Amino acid sequence: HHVGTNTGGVLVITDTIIVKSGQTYDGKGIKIIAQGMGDGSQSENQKPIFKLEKGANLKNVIIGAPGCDGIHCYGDNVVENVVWEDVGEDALTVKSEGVVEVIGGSAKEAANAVFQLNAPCTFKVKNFTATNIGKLVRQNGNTTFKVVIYLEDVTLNNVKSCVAKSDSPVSELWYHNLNVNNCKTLFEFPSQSQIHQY
Ligand SMILES: O=C(O)[C@H]1O[C@H](O[C@@H]2[C@H](O)[C@@H](O)[C@@H](O[C@@H]3[C@H](O)[C@@H](O)[C@@H](O)O[C@@H]3C(=O)O)O[C@@H]2C(=O)O)[C@H](O)[C@@H](O)[C@H]1O
Ligand SMILES: [Ca+2]
Ligand SMILES: [Ca+2]
Ligand SMILES: [Ca+2]
Ligand SMILES: [Ca+2]
Ligand SMILES: [Cl-]
Repeated sequence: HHVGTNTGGVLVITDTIIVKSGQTYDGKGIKIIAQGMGDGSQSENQKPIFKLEKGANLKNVIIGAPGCDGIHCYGDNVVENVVWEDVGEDALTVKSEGVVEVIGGSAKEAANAVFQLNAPCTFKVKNFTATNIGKLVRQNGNTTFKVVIYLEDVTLNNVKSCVAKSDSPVSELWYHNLNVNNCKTLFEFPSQSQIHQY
């Protein structure tokens, strides 16, 4: 394990970091603390720590409290080795269509959702651990567009509500090596047949 060269530094930001199409923000292990951008509560008016334009990537950051509105993904994004020490309103939101992959990293202390899917997308969570969360994934309530969610090598502990929840009959969730401890219910979808193993 080559810990990153920014390990032990703390970057204090006062505005959202915008990552551009085709760019990769590599924190090299930096911890980020956002100020004036939200308190990490459930209020819906906080700023994202990062905005990933379509085709932007992010890797190797620690997001400290306050988690604000987390990471906003506009599609075709890879988010690797991101650690949310204390999820804010939500950890990451898919805002526009495309494939979004969360690979590695972890999240803790999500009062409500970790991942919030507000546009049709393919959403994959791989090699990920989350602890003390309300939900891992929420498709925006009362929407009926299609998401396809993959949970692969995912370990969850203390899930207050459910692993994932969608109000869309056409959405699907697929899982493979999913470990869940202390969870109220696994899936809240219109029908359980929308959930598959692979
Ligand atoms: O992108 C966002 O942050 C998103 O947040 C709100 O919606 C989510 C969710 O999509 C809604 O279904 C709703 O969730 C329900 C409750 O209001 C919530 O407190 C918790 O109990 O879960 C419920 C559920 O899953 O059905 O509200 C969510 C939230 O409060 O984060 C916005 O309504 C939405 O417009 C958007 O900003
Ligand atoms: Ca919420
Ligand atoms: Ca919300
Ligand atoms: Ca949010
Ligand atoms: Ca929190
Ligand atoms: Cl919840």
